[PDB]
Amino acid sequence: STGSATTTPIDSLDDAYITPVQIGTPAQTLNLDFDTGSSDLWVFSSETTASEVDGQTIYTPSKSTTAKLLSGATWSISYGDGSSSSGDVYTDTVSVGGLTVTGQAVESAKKVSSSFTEDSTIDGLLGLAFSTLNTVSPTQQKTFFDNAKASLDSPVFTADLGYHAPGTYNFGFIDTTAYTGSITYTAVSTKQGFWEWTSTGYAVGSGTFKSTSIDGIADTGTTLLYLPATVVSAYWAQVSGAKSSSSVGGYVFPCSATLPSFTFGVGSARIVIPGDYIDFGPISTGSSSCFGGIQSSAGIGINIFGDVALKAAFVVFNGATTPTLGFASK
Repeated sequence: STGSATTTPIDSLDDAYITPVQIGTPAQTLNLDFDTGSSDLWVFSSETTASEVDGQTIYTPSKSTTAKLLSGATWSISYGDGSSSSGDVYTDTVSVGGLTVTGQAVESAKKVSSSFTEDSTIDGLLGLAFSTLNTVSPTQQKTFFDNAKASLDSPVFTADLGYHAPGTYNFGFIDTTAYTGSITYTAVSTKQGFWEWTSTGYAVGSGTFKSTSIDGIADTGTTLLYLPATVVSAYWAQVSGAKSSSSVGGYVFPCSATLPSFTFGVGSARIVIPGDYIDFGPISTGSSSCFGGIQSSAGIGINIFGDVALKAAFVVFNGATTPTLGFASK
């Protein structure tokens, strides 16, 4: 089997991407944030505290003939940005882009934090990291990908995120028309439950490539690119007037600037992030101070190849017995 679904930015800054997902019978379609940095499929639901719902589409298990309460199971998750959600669990049929899993754990939110309530465009998350991170207790549950894997033509999914445009998540096949040149594969460590890999270095604009190992995670659920302070300082030093602002919470730059590209290494290959991808616009409406798309990972504890990086590439998440990550230009 295979699946193929279009993923669409939620706003003009590509802050996140939503992908339609069919849950239950008859289908209830919810727009979920596919997140390669977590491992819970959770949804706004008929059980979500009413004051914490503001425009989202909800999953109503009582209207699904295939929903079954997973008795005794609860979940609770906290994300890197400080947001959180929790609730109980149903199993139900879940389909993505024509690919169907029966018996998928669908985690129903009783509570969500303010950032979720305030984002009316995101109806939940679909985690695509390793199932060892799943938060369901007392019986840990498998991700949609883990459950689908045996049925898939090939045990892979791919992320092809757009810059200010729709893109695609494919399951079970590699679309050889979706990228240019060749795909370069690189080793993955699952030791922390993430798609964790080591970049071979970086360049700023037309500068020379610096060979240096940068361990980090491929995380479609994080907006920006978070790298070591040394790397980030080297980048922003090439932008006149750029500075780190503790009041704003990261590097800002004059909106009149032209940003240089940023290149990262994948083995001997190079992925180039155009300067425009690194512009996250005015810090507040009407401001001439703009927020940078490359920020320091210092104090996160991990480097994160978020959407800013991933959208510059066609990315293969290979879930074979020995997992790997592939990157191609596009």
